[PDB]
Amino acid sequence: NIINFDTSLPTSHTYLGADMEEFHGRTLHDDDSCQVIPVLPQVMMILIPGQTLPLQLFHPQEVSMVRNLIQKDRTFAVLAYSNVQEREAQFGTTAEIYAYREEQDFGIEIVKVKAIGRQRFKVLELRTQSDGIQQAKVQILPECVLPSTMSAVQLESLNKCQIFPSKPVSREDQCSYKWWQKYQKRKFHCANLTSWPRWLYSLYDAETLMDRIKKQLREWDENLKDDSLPSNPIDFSYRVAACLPIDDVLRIQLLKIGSAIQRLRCELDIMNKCTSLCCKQCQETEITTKNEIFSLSLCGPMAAYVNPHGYVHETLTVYKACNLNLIGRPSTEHSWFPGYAWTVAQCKICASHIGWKFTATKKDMSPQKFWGLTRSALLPT
Amino acid sequence: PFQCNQCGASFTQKGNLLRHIKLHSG
Amino acid sequence: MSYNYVVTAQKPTAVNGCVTGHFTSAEDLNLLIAKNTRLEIYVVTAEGLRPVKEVGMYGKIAVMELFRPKGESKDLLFILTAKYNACILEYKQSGESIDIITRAHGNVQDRIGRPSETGIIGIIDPECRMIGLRLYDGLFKVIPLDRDNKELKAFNIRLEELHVIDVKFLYGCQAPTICFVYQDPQGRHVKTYEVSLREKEFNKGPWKQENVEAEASMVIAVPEPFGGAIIIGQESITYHNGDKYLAIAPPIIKQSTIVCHNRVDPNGSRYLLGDMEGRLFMLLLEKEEQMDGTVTLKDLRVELLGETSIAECLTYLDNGVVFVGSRLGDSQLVKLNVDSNEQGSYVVAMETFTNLGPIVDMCVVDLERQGQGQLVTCSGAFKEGSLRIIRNGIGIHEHASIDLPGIKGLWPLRSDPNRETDDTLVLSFVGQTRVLMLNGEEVEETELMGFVDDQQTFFCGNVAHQQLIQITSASVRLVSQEPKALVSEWKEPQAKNISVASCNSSQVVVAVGRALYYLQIHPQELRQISHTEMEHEVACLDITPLGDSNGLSPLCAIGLWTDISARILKLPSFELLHKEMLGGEIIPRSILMTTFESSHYLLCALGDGALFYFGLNIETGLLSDRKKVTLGTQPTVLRTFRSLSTTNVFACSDRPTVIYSSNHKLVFSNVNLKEVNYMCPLNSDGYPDSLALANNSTLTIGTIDEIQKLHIRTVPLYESPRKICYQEVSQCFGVLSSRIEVQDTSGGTTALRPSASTQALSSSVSSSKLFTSFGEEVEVHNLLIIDQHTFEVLHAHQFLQNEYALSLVSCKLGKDPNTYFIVGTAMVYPEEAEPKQGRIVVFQYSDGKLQTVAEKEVKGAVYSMVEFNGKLLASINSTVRLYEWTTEKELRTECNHYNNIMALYLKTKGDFILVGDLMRSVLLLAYKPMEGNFEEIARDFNPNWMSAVEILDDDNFLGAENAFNLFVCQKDSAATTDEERQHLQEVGLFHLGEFVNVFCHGSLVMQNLGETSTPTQGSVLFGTVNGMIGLVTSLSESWYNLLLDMQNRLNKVIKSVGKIEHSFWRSFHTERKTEPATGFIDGDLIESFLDISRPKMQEVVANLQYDDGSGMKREATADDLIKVVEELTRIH
Ligand SMILES: N#Cc1ccc(N2CCN(Cc3ccc(COc4cccc5c4CN([C@H]4CCC(=O)NC4=O)C5=O)cc3)CC2)c(F)c1
Ligand SMILES: [Zn+2]
Ligand SMILES: [Zn+2]
Repeated sequence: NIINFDTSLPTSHTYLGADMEEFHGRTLHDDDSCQVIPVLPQVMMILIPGQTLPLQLFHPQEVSMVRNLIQKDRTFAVLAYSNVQEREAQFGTTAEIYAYREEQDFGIEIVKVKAIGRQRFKVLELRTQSDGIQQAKVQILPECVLPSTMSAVQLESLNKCQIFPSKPVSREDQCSYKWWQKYQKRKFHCANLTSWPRWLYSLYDAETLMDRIKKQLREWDENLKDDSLPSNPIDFSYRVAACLPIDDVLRIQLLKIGSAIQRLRCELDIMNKCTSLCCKQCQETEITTKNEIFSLSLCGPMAAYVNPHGYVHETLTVYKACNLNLIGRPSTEHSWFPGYAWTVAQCKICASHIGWKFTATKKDMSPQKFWGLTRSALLPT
Repeated sequence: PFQCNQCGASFTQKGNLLRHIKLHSG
Repeated sequence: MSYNYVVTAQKPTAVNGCVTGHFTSAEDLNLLIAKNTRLEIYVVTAEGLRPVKEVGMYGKIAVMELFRPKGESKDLLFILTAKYNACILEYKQSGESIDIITRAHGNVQDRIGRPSETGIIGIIDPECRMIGLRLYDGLFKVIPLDRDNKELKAFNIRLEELHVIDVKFLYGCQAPTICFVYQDPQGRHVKTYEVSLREKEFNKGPWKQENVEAEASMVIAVPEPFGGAIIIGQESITYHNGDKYLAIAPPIIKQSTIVCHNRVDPNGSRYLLGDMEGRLFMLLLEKEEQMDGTVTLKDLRVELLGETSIAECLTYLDNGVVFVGSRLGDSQLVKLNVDSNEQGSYVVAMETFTNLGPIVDMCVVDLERQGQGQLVTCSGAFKEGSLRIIRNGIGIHEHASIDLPGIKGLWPLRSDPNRETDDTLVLSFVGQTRVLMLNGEEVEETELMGFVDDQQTFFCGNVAHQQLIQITSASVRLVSQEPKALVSEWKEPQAKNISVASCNSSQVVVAVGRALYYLQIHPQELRQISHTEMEHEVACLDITPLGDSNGLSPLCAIGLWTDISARILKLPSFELLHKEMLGGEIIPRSILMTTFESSHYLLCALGDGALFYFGLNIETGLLSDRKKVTLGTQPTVLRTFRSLSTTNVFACSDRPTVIYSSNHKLVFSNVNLKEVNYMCPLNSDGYPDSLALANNSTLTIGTIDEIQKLHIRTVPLYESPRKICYQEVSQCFGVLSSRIEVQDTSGGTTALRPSASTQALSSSVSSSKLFTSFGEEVEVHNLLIIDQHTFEVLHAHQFLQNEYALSLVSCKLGKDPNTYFIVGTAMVYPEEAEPKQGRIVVFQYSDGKLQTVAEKEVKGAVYSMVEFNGKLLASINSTVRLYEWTTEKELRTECNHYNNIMALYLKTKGDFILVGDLMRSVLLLAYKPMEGNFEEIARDFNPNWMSAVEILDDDNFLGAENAFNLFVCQKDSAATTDEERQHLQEVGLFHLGEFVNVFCHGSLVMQNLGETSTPTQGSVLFGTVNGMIGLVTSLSESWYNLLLDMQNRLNKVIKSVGKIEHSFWRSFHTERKTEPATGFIDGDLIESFLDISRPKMQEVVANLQYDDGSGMKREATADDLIKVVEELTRIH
């Protein structure tokens, strides 16, 4: 079920435009400190560091705020929305601008900006400015890194037996179930000094957890070896958390976790314990079960795209989707996928908008076999 | 020009567009 | 708000490094051993190892190498601490005092850097030009070795190779040359660099990089005339020299990989090798080739010597003796005899040094004496596994019991000349002296003819010339053995009363009133030679001959009741050779002179229960050596019982003790008895080698255990023991253990050696149905029932194949009066990653057999189990479950709790439950009995590695975490804010320096009400990987403040080896952050307050304000401090 498509245009966000003022990322923070950052309202999105955000700006005061941010530290703060409305926020992330284009178009200003997350934080207070853009008191959250669990109890003499030869070949049977067995046998050999077996220590190994997650991802859809998957557990965990089909509360729980190992364990538990989905306002459907969650993009099954009216929707690309009805013609105006034509998909029961049917425009592609859902109404069970 | 914004649904009249808008509401 | 006090009850024993060289003197050959925080210095003698110095440092020794720079008479010692504390030490002694001075010291850590994953490497130039250190990946640290480098300043050299396996300096090089083996994506290569100092960069190596075996690990440098380096891998040992290159692949080294090595010859012609499973090789080099004077290597023969302990480190002592140091088993001394070959083994074990590490689990039991507990640990791994039983003091094994209503004194007697066996014990009361006769175990009383039946005898001892001298209260009336008639009787001419009696084998120096007359024991006569009078009342008399002669005492010191002073005077005279006035107020109780192992001493026991140790000079006079220890709380009578081929002294008092010398310093033991007032050695025929201890209530005879403060008994199992628990109703221990069984080429598994699980009395195999390649090794987990008396494995239950026994509990449940063994296991398969199913199995040991009353299958891995008010509280995967035991002998679920953490650790204190995981995510529960559901009282999540937990109290929680630290959490239910009642405040930090595996409640001292109790509350022990036993007990706020002030004052006085600050070491250390210790009092530092001199003891205390119960007392004294620290030392 493979189609000759270049999985770089959905990430490139070519639907907005091409003549974009490319900006290089050179922002950071002093780690675990108090800061003040302006917040752009009217955004309902839990954002993870490394996740791409496409934004459309309409109100003049928001345009002024983003322009001042550009002539400043070009980082705003995406707030974390819980179930309770009215800015019931306790966490958030900092988004960095790398993508600025104004274009007053019909004489407005419509700043089109694309940003990604860089750091996490917690809001201490939400100060409201009379201008219309609230600047909140921000405490930057450090990202903890932990050493190997065998470093403390390791035997000094058998430390030379700790550099294993590089992994043999790739994606080959018995090149993993034996190499990893030997790796566990030789790495956590000092577990005999403690009260816990080797497999328990491998349950907390950063490398082993990433290997398990990679196996599960390949079970979902074929990933091209090291298909842009970072070797660092930090970025790997962040990417996995970004691509998982989970609701807002699960995303904020993954965001508050401060250690990569705990994040990887939580993600592996989530995708080994959640199989059935549903849509809000029904709580009665199971459209698009896990075993068919494809990924027709570099970033993964889930990504962020924006309509021509500022509204941002995160979509889930799946192979098949039943229990749906169609309204409207297969338009090709502002489809986020250049080689596809979009159609409005309505829920067959609650008639609350979930999904978009897609059709064919070319030859070497999948004709009318495509679906992109939304997190507007999508929860796991 | 009758077209929804929360969704993207397109219409040739206004009654169904308003029905869609109020269905989005709530 | 924690106020905890932590102290060490047993120092670490595992060896992590050892060297030899001329450290103490240029002529002596020393063996230096690093245990952990301790450095041990020996002298290699013909007999064996002679201890010289025992010194502990403020860190964990990671690098320890002896080097002798040009212009130095004896070798120096470089030590690197795991906190990157570098120092150079020089041994120095001045007559009798020994001090390890620090020539240079410093800290070599970097501001930013990821520590290397292959560990710390410390190497030294053979020409002593610099020290190479590999502390971080991609950086090589160089310490130039100059006389001006007192701060140990180092510079970094960028190593383009990130992964470096092993590096060592080469011999016979014009410039300092390192030759390291490193890793690439293309494989493993050996490279060599020419380290430069002026340019501060590397250079071109002597020879080119060579591709080596894909698993080459270790490098050894071959001294001249060979040169080059030998690269030892897992399959082939190769010799590289550039132009020269040889390589063999011996088949004897393919079973296990070599991890350690040692050079036996100064020219490097032979080498020693040791591997993981503990056998010893011998790499031999042939220097046959000789072209024009130069000699080059020709062959690389490899031979097998035998089998030793699992060697952490080797070192070849002189004359065929090899010290095989171990870190997970007993250290050893072996002999490389060449012509013996008893069975194909060239090694014969000479010595064996006790090693308690690692400790995996422990239980405090009262095995022998009620009230005083004992420690039984799970020590060792693989073939070195065993059990160690630890008890404090020297116990007394009673063999008789008699009723003595307050006997005022017991003295030996032999009413049979030429019999060599005592027959009657001369027991003297306040009014009568009855000589009880017991040929065997009789309770008869045969009165002596020469002894007055109605008299409080002061002395009854055998005299020469077949006579018995009995200095009774009335007078010194002698007696005879055969005729049973009083040959002589020295009545008082002035009708005075005999107050103090002290007679030797031939001399008798007694005092009546204020006058003391020295009367010799003439043959069948009582003739004196001198007389004198004392200014004050003679409180006690001590006239004992010293070593040799044994016929006349050169000196006779006495105690004055009204003066409280001791003056040395000769027996035939009265002049005071030397004067001493130790103590005061209360009159001395008993004066004694000691001669422990060619060390003449004189001990004075005051009436307040304190003993003042002091040396003596054989010729004339004596030193002072002013030091007093409160060895009890009542007046004590000091006697001498040899019983060891050494003098020894029994200090019978409210707290009995034995004063003993280990090497040359006297030490104090403890006798595990309630209270012994009077005692005497008795080598009776019916009771041989005994010690008649007559207490204040009854008389008994027993034997001394040993002359050691701590006694460790080893029970070898030849397999790894995992968990241990005690069942008193059956008087047996339950031990989980595992042996390695290798799959042979027959479809089964074969054991490597006989084990305690395959050499048991009876056995059983788990039989239930609730549910690769040849040479692979798998673990077989067994449950062993061990007898509490003979420590023989009574049973060996074998679990299901591929089943891992995780936890073990011995408890009774519900209304069933039987006690059970409950084991929770996990079925682990290599294909899967997280266990899916596991078992909870209940055993019962009755009638010498193990049965299985009930098994319960669970969907998870039962990591821990505890007993919860007669119910079972199991931890299945990431849930905690409460189980109810019915009358149907089956478990039923009673309550669950779904967490997001793996409940590895479970505790219970009343209705509280402490839950933790390996990520230090502590969580507190509470069982609501009226409603039967757990409630989360509070939470505390902080990403770290947690090793153990414990409940200090209902509001305090102790734990051990990453980088060998300790911490204490505490809940505050009194807070009125809800977001804080669900938060655990961290109120304590500490850097223990050890990796704790287990926490246990109890203590090794005898528990008594004591009325006043102790300043400390509770008692928690712990055992670590290095094999050390600690103790932590809570404190009061005032005591905590006073001890913190004391600790701050001691650090300004105590100078530590390496000049490492105590505040820096105890600070809570982590790879990302560091913060000072709070809420913990260092017990070792406070205990070291008694070992300092009087001037320093005065410098420590100036403004403590010790007085708390009213009063300030700005002086706060210094002997007041002794009383406080003595009580703190008495608790372990
Ligand atoms: N003040 C002021 C002011 C000034 C300027 C304004 N503008 C008016 C003119 N606009 C141009 C225009 C309108 C309409 C379209 C059609 O596309 C639409 C429309 C509506 C919703 C959605 C889509 C597509 N779509 C999804 C489908 C799935 C997918 O794959 N991708 C998507 O985008 C939607 O959900 C394209 C361009 C732009 C400027 C203004 F509105 C206010
Ligand atoms: Zn629906
Ligand atoms: Zn809509």
